[PDB]
Amino acid sequence: GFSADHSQIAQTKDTMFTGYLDPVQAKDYFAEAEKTSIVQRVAQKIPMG
Amino acid sequence: TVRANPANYLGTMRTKVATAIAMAFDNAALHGTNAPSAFQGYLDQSNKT
Amino acid sequence: ATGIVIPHWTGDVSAQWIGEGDMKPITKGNMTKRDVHPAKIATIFVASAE
Amino acid sequence: GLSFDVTDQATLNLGSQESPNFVSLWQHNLVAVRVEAEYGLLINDVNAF
Amino acid sequence: GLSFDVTDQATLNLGSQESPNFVSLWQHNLVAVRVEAEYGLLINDVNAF
Repeated sequence: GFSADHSQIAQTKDTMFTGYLDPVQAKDYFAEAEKTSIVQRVAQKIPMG
Repeated sequence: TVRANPANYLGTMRTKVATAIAMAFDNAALHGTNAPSAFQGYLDQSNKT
Repeated sequence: ATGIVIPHWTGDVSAQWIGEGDMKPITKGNMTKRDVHPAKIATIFVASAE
Repeated sequence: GLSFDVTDQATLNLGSQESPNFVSLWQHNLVAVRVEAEYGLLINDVNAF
Repeated sequence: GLSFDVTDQATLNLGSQESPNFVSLWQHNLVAVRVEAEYGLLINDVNAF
């Protein structure tokens, strides 16, 4: 159970490995399902030009 | 650190230690720096300059 | 007919959140054997051969 | 020749033989590589240089 | 996933880093099992509860 940059043991905590341990990128999981308009859910949709 | 093997650190160490062992033999034979008691003489002992 | 033995568990097994190169804890379980033996229930009823 | 061993369950003294500081490579999550070689040297007359 | 290793050869500390108490599994005819799992967690906004 050791410091980062300990003199005898190599760890992923150590500053010498900076930039080799890059996270994977992912979707915005904290976004809710996208807000459609509520009037369009109750009013009648019709053909238009 | 073994699971990730960042920058091939584990392969690189196995090359650097071999050079450290070659340098240790040269320094022991020329300058007698840390030589074992079983080595008989080193070149820096000469009384000629 | 011999009965049954049940090894009832009673131990608080445990685990800990741990950093890289930290020391892991040591743990132990606990038990108590319980046993079940069958018993008879029985009755007789009687009538004339007629 | 130069020789290598790897272990995940030996125990190492991080201190000195006179002043121990043991670490289990298994109870902490560690792996160690051990490297060893063997040389002999004689210089017959160090005043010949 | 949840992972298991078993050893008859390790040495364990039964105390702590501040007050060691080692036992050799191999000299005492003991066996040990090491259990490990790995997880990540994030709460976006703790003020939401």
